[PDB]
Amino acid sequence: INSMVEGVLGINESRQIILSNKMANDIMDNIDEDAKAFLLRQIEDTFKSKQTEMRDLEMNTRFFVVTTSYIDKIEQGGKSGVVVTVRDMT
Amino acid sequence: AMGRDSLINSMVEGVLGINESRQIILSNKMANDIMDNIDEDAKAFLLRQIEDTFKSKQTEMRDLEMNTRFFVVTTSYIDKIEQGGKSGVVVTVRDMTNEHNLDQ
Repeated sequence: INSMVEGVLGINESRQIILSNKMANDIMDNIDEDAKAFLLRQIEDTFKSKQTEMRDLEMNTRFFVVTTSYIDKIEQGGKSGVVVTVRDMT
Repeated sequence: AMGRDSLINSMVEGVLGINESRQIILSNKMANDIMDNIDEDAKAFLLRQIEDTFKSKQTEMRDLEMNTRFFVVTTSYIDKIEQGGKSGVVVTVRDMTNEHNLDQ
């Protein structure tokens, strides 16, 4: 876990997390409710747009670039979803 | 006319999920397109980056040319990518040729 590791989450149509790495777990435990709501909004937009959304989530003293991409194809445990990647730019 | 999306340039990254068995367990259409059109050397470079990520267990970023276009590939390690317990790598591929304006 470093600012050089990206946070990754996979989320299915049911809004269940079906995969995550340590860095995503860490990011989620260390961000506030406003940032979480911003993230949720971006995820919801990606389900709708069905394309890639890329947004800055500027914190106080921290700066993340959040990418969310729509996935139509999942082997087991999902039909569709969104893959979230979070890069700490600071 | 003007609509809700007039100011949006519709961008798409390629996404692949790969388990311990080196099987693709998830993908989007753009990644499918990449894979259907990829040369053998580019495929080996992609595979190599994935292999390096299984080893490093952190995020790798590399430039990859495919059919003259400039891609940036990011690969990140996932300790448990599926419910059965396999680790994996999430691959995201960004088209930088599309980012640029040289085709105008």
